[PDB]
Amino acid sequence: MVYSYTEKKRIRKDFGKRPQVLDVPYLLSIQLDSFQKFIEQDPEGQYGLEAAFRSVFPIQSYSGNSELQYVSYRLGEPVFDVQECQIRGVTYSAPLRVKLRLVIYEREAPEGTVKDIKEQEVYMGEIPLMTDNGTFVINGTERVIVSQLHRSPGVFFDSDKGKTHSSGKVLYNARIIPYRGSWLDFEFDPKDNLFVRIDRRRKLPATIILRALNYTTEQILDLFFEKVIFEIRDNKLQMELVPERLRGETASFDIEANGKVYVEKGRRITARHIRQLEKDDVKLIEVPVEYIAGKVVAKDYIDESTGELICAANMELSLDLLAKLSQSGHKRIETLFTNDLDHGPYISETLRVDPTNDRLSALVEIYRMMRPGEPPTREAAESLFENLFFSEDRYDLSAVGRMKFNRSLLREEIEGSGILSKDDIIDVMKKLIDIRNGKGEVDDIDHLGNRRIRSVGEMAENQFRVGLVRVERAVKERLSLGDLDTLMPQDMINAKPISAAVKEFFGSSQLSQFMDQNNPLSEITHKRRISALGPGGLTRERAGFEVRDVHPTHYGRVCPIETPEGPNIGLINSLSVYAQTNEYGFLETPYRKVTDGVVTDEIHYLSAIEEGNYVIAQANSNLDEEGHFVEDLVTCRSKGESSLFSRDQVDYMDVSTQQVVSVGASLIPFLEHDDANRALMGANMQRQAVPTLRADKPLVGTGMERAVAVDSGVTAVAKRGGVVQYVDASRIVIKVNEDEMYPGEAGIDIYNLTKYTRSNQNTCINQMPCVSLGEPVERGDVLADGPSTDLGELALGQNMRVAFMPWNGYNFEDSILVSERVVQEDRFTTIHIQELACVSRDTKLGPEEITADIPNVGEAALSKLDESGIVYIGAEVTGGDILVGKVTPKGETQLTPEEKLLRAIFGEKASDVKDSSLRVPNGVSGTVIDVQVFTRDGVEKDKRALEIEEMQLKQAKKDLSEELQILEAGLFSRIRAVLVAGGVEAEKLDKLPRDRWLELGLTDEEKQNQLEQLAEQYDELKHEFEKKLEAKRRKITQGDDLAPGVLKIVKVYLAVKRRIQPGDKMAGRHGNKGVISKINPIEDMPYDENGTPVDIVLNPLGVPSRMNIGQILETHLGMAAKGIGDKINAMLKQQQEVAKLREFIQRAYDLGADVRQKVDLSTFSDEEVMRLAENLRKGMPIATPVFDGAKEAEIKELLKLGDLPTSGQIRLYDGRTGEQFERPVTVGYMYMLKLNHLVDDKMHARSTGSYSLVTQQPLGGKAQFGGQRFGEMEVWALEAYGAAYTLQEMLTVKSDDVNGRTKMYKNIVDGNHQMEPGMPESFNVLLKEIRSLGINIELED
Amino acid sequence: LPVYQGETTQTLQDYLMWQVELTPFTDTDRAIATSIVDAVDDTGYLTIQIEDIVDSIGDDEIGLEEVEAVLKRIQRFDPVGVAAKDLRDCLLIQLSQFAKETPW
Amino acid sequence: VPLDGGRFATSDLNDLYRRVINRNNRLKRLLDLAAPDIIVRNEKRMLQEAVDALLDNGRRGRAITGSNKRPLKSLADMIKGKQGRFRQNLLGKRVDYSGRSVITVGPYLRLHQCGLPKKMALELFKPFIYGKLELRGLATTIKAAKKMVEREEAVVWDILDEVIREHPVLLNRAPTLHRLGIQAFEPVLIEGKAIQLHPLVCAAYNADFDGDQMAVHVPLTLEAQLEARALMMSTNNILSPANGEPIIVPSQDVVLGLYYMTRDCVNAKGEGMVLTGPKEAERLYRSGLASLHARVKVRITEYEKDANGELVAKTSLKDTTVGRAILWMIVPKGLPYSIVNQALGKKAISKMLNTCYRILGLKPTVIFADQIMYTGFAYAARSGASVGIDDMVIPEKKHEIISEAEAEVAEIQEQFQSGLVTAGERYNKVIDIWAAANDRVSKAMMDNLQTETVINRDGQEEKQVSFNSIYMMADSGARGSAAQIRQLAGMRGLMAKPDGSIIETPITANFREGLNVLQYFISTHGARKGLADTALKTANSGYLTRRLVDVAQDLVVTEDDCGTHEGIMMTPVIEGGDVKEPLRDRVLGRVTAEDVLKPGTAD
Repeated sequence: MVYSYTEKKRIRKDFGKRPQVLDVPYLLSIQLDSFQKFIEQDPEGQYGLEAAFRSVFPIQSYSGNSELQYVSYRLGEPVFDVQECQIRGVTYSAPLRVKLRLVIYEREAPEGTVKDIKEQEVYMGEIPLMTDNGTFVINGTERVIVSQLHRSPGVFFDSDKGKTHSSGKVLYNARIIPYRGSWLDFEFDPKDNLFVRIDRRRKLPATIILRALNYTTEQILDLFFEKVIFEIRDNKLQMELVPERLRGETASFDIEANGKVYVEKGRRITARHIRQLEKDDVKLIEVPVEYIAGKVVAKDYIDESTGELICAANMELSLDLLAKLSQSGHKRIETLFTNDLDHGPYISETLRVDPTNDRLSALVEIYRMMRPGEPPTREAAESLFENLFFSEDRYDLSAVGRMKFNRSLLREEIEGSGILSKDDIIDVMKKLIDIRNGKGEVDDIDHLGNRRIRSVGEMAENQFRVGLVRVERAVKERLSLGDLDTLMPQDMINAKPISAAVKEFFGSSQLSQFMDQNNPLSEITHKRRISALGPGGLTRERAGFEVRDVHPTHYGRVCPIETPEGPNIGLINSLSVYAQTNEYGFLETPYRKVTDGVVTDEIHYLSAIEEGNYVIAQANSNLDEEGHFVEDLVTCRSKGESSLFSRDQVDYMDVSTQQVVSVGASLIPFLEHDDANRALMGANMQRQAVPTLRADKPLVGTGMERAVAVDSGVTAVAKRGGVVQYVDASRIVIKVNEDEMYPGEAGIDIYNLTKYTRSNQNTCINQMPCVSLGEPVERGDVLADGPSTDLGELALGQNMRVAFMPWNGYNFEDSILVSERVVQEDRFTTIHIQELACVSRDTKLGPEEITADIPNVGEAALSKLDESGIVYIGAEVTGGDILVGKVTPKGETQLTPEEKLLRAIFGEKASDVKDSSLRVPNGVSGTVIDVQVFTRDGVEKDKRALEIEEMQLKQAKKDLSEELQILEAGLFSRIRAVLVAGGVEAEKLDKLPRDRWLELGLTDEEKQNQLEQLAEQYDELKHEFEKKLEAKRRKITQGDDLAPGVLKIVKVYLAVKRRIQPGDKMAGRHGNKGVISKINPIEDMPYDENGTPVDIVLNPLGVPSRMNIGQILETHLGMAAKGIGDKINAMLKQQQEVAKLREFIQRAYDLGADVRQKVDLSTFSDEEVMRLAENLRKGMPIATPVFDGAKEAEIKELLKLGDLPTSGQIRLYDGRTGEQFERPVTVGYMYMLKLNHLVDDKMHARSTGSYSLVTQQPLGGKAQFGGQRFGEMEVWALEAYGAAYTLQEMLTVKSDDVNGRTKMYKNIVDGNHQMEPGMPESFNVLLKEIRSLGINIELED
Repeated sequence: LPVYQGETTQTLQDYLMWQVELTPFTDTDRAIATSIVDAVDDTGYLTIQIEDIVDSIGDDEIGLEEVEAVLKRIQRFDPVGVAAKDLRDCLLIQLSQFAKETPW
Repeated sequence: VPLDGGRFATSDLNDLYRRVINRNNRLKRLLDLAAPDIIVRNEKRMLQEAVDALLDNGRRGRAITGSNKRPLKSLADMIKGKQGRFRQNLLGKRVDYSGRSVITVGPYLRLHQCGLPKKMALELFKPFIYGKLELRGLATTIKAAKKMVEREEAVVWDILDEVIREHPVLLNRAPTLHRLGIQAFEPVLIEGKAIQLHPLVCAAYNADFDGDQMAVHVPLTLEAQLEARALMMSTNNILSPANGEPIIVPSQDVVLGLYYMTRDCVNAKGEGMVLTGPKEAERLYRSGLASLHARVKVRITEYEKDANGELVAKTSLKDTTVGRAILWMIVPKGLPYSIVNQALGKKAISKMLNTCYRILGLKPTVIFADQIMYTGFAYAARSGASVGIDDMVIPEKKHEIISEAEAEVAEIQEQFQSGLVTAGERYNKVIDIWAAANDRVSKAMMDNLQTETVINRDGQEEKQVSFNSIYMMADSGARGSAAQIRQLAGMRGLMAKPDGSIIETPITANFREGLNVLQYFISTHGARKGLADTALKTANSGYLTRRLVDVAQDLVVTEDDCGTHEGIMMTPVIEGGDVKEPLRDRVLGRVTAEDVLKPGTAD
């Protein structure tokens, strides 16, 4: 039951095959949940400031027996209204006030608290609220706090093999990226030796860490290597071996297997040999002493008599030393294995490569690298080592980092400490060496299981923590210095650093970005992007290409074509339709479990690590009514290489075709034949819209723009209101229903729309209302309408009819040829508003004053100016006349006989001030729509200014008066009703209020009591109303804070309106562009059989080249819709039967494949049909999925039903000579939209432009009639011309030459036709810079 | 940087010189006009008298009449009432620039 | 460079210099009192350090700034770096008469023209406008001219046009891939907000007239005018000075029409109609004829310059096509009307062009090409040339070819399951099977859209050149090729490469069938790749290029003759199967040494 009342006005034809299950989410969950939690008070300090304060809170004095505690923290409700801040210029920020607890404890008492200041709270700054539309309001502008998506903290088993090796070797590195601290590395060198790296410095010994980590070489080897017993007693030379343990080596000799020699001498190791050897028990079998010589001593043994250091550890056995050991030390000694077939020590080598053998010496080299000098004193190195990684307040990597490493360790738990632990790095090296010898799969970079998109909420939590440390130290310093005080916990309380840091990291950065309000899509997406740029991810856009691939786990994560035209492409990844976020920092995507083939309705949000696990299909499929599968063999994705999967294979089902795309494309029209080249080209032309004069609804889109509007937030949704009262050219008032009414509230909605308001990048963005009156509205319904959309559709555009056919040189490839009609038809006009201002600046030479009394000025210039200088609101602008009329006071004149005679003659001026006035920008003209001004407190001029004050007050006053009247009615009625049944005829209580005869005594008991109570409440309301009135009126003249410089800061705003012109840039959703360059009159537009002067003729010589099969697929549809409207339109023009157009409607909706249920004549009452048609005013709206859209047979079907060429062929008559020509073409009415790069945003010229003060170089680019800078490839080409005179003028005539430009202009006037080069001055500048450097620079003759 | 915007300006007197360059003038005429420009006030009145200018020219051929003729040829070029020379005839030249069609 | 209204902030422009002066003064105060060694040495060390930082901060130490950890740029950091006085300062400066220009497309106004928009004008012409006005005495005063301009008389429009007549300007495109992009051409005043160019130098400026720009160049000196009109003039920029190859040739839909003119399905109305020629315009222009005409006889008076410097006409009675006779009226005298005897294709268009340019002469050939453009610009509409869904018709053999390739794949899989076929053997064989089935289906579709048509005649079967627009496109040769149609017509192809490896499942559908979800997601890797390819490779390309241009900055010829026989030989590269190229171009314009002789001995 599509009640869809606001959509009952106009709906789109659907053909959406697969049925909806879970619709779009709030489409804004992202920039909402995080900041919501950021200012959410939780039971456990687990996120936000709840933990962040819990970090750096308690400061214990320097044994001052003094520690600091706190109770709770508060962030305020507003200072000014959102629009109010928009008006004044203020940052929407709210204070943070935290109760503090400062206790003085008496000495010689164990924490024996003696005195407390557990009563002094600190407002630690004014914090900013994330907006209802998730925006910023700081210092004014509209901004987007773009997040980052970056590498997660944990164990990264780096490869770094191949080309960087430059040695024909595959390397095996080990990368750990902590969230805080430097990095600890266990690198590996070309010498089969590991290398220690930290913070990108010179190599450190691999063994350096372990010995510095109180690990003996004996302990290091006993852990690192496994030692055979090798018990050779009485010179047996026999060792205990397991063929399972070590195998795979050919038996050289002396190979006897518990008596019988199973392995012949010189016999290769066989699996049968190993199996037979394992079959029988093997004791210590005699082995050649040659096996001893290579054997490296495991343990360090000393002689039984002498504790000699003979047979040092990590040393291969020597037969002479073997005899010495077997005679002196013992008979059994630990030896080494290092099965080079399957293992490799790589550790004894670096242990031998280890220069420091003691923990002190090892810890000393660490500082020697860290501090090149300043040798420690055996405490400084120790302290640096312990606080470096064994510290909790210095590295504290991450708890998700803890989970990350623990999973990377397959640790059953995942919650660890951010601090370092020995078993960690030990197993870390174990794994690195293992994979080097081969034990598991190395990690993957561009794959998705390893990254996160770093939000905003914890970013601010972090910035706050960063500040919190910065002041905690000075807190300790003051607690140490002059601690003999019981003062408030405000002694060092300076929140100025806190505010500064929070703002800067937010405000002046690249982390956020000034939000633009181009078309609804600009915000529909620029709140929805993921990129690594910033502090994180890819520190440069350079230095990375591999992750810029199409990543395999990444599908329903980033958008499919959404990446810029240039250097930040491939990496600016656009969140998806099914976007969620992981438990940690990542993002999942909901997924219907294909349970036993049956598709569970349950959607499971799925991300990369999980994504490669179960069995996952594609949706472009039928499913049975039982949920059974259409085909038994279904192509399905299992691990990034999809393939046919059994009906018992696929484990899940996704949501819907929206799985693959975000919306940032999904508002792409019918790409089922669009080229990918066309695809990304098209979307990155899709957002370029700005509104036009009239909104006209797209005829064939995708179907979601209504929903986009539902979050696009530019109109008024109707929260909790029942009946619309007052709608006016800037007001909408609606009175709520009682069932939904919460008592004690007025129960009516007054919503205001901003007309004529420049937007974020200075558009026309006007929310304009919907209904007229006497209308019922449901909850959340849109009634306003911000720009470039109509009656509920995010349409950057509107249907203009067009035809595809080459013609007469206007259609080479890429011209868009529309005829004169739209120029008359206004279809897509422009309206844009840039801002303006003025300043006062009470000076040392004197305050400049806004009086329009510019000396030596013309009245007409002053004529538009009023007494303030504030020109009367509403005038046109053309040229550069002065808008704000200020004058700069100067120093006074002496007796000054010349000036004395002057002031005697004219007087009143004495040149005391100079015309110091503000004017309209050059070449930029128009008329105003509204204005602004900022008077700092301390001046009360208010010249034309009090007018705005008063008008504002009038608005607000009428506003408050409304509720006043309404509740007053409620009460007066309650009274006259109380006077009812008292014999009191309403003739009297109507005759006057009279306090209802001041309780005449009708019951005189409770009526007396009730009357007393009622008069009481009445006066109570009177006072409350007046009180709110007074507070508001105070806010009216409340006054703004200007900088110390300018006394008052008046801000101006105007308008400029544009139509498409010769030279224009329109485009269509099939991504084809056009330079609009020849608008013919109405005649030459090609004439049909009915002659209808068709509108837009394009080149057709490309439909293949970039795959414009979709453009014509539309065009067929577009002609069809114009026709469908034509039929219904004639039907109404006849004023035919109601059920007539009704059957027309039901039939038109009824043809084709089965998608979704819409039906009239049972729901819409007849006028709902009557209007439903009356709106059906040029074509039935129609919507298709991109990847479940309509089939072509449907198009062929539709084209007959309204008598149209299903072929689309139809003749025409030529526009100039009119012979019907061959090629019965196809035409359509495919919507167009306009991008920024305006024709009026282009052209510029100047013949005498500003040669600089510095280098007498050009002013710049049209900046003050500035100009271009020539091109070097071109100039070399010019050398190819040998255009010597051209070069001569280009560097002498066309350089900085004052002495040359002057003579040149003189001759150019004089018709002399010569140029005087002289000598370049930039030459002189460089020659100085040489003489500035250590160079005598001169030129001989 | 060391230069930032680095844009020069007219400062009026050089704007007067810009017109003088396009105006036809002789070497002595250019010297007298330039000297007249040298001692020029912000208000646009002549700082030194015609006699002081004649002394500054230091040419016996340069006389008060030649100085006056040079000043007058440059008196109303840009703007009207430049080099006012004890302003009084300056407002006179300004009104003279206006047409006599204006009443009173 | 003052910032706030208050403080100048020559940071390190003097902050280094000022710190230097300050420490210098402090020293002049201190060591003159027999300075303590620790203090004096530390101070002098700081002095050397700071002076170095002012000259080279980056070598040792650091010269970081207030609130900015970034160091200070020393005196030569105003000499070294990308943005120095050694920034693009061998002539890379901001200029005077140009800027950021939008473009239009010149249906009219042949190459001897250039469409200059009037809006940008006269802010150019202003110095010249004033010069003209004073020469005309239209304002005896410069301020009079300044206001009369601020008045904007239309007599100014007249004066500007009169100047705009005999004064061309120069035009250019930016990322100057050549000396070929920039044009000097006959500027003309026009009304709007874009400048129009003839469909000619569309190659020269080398962009494509969508959201883009061109440039305005004011040849101030008369020598500049003469040179550009003689050098920067595109009136000669035909042959690729490198390739020798005529860059200038209509290759857009003007060709499509040129083809549509000379064709014949089987035999059009009165195909036996025959004439002498001047009235063919009357007949086909009146009725009774189509460009679809066959066997129309025509008395043709071809001329050959067989006489030395003299052309002799020669009248034949050749049978030709309707548009053939037409464009025969277009051509000048020399070419055999056998030049008109063609199916008249793109390469042929170029070819006739070449034959002429070798044959006649420069103004002649240019005028010929120009009117060629003119005639095409007429015909394409006189064609128009619809497009539509059905011109995509898939040959039916696709379904069976798919079934067969699937059978082959299933056989390979079952063999691998039996263990007889190795998985890699299965892969290579399956790749072969898929490639073969792809070739088969490709042939099937191509036949479906090759020159394949049944038409009415006496025999009732005249399989002729068909009439689908796309196949005609691949044929005559304007925009696309067979590969384009096939992907839109045959399956998507293998295209199986996430990065380099061959994905087993091939993308099997055409633009006719749409695609699949996994299909599109597959299609994205190579697309973003290729875009990024143009992206990053432009970089190394330009780097090498500048490397070269520097490496060739001084190259010139200063001598005419060397008087030397030394050299290397020019011989064919009969390389691989044969000669990749004949040894014809490599010495086409050659001057062999004294070593040239006939194959005969002493010959």
